[PDB]
Amino acid sequence: GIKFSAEALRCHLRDHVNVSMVEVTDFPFNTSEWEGYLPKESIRTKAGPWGRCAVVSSAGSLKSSQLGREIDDHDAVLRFNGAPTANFQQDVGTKTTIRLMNSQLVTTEKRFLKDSLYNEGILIVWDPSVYHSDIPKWYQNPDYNFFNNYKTYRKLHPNQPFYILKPQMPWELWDILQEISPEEIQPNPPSSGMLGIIIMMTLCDQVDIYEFLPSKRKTDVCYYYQKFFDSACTLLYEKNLVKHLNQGTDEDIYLLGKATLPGFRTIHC
Repeated sequence: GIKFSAEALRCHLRDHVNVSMVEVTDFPFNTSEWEGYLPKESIRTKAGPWGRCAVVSSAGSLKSSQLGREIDDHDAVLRFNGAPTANFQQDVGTKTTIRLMNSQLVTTEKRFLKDSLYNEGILIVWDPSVYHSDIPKWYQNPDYNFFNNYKTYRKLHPNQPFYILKPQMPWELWDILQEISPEEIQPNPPSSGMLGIIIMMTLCDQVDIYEFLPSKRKTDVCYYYQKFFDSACTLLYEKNLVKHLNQGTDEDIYLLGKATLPGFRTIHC
């Protein structure tokens, strides 16, 4: 079991996980090849600070949840990868403030450069790095080399903020997951969902998280927008961390798939 209190764990996450994006001053993003591409204004100036926020998983258990009104009743909503709102608004809501994407999508999903769903809100892309690599080392061999499509998208949509997560952040979070669940942790980086939760805890006073802890609608359908099973649909310690930090009721998990986590601005350390 987790050895820290919820209060101590939030302080540990606040102090040990640096939620920051690559900046124009980080070599090699200050080379001529990168001139003008990265946002010059920090995400913290464009995103909040906010009072109440939602993180919406892409889970199949959002189908028929009718959570759309509950989700939209927030200052900001974070979604993942290519999760759509069109044709699903009654279940997942209408607005998208931040969209966190893995580098596999930006690199290999041709619809990223075509589909209008990406053009709303603030985009963040992240790429798994070697553990304890710095930015210049990671740059030399990204997991998925998304840089060309990043640049192409930036040119198509120059006024949409589009950030790159620093490579160190997922492994800083992994370190805390290991500290509290050492016998079970796997050497994969944290899920995008877990990263999105910590991102919103940095920008918001309260984070409502929908269908990360599964409700009564739990299902082996991977995505609420899935039409059938294919190669896209063939971890306990992340869910346990979120449960440990949850300030909401057990009924809200079962009925709404809803956890409620306080943001870092509001905690005392």
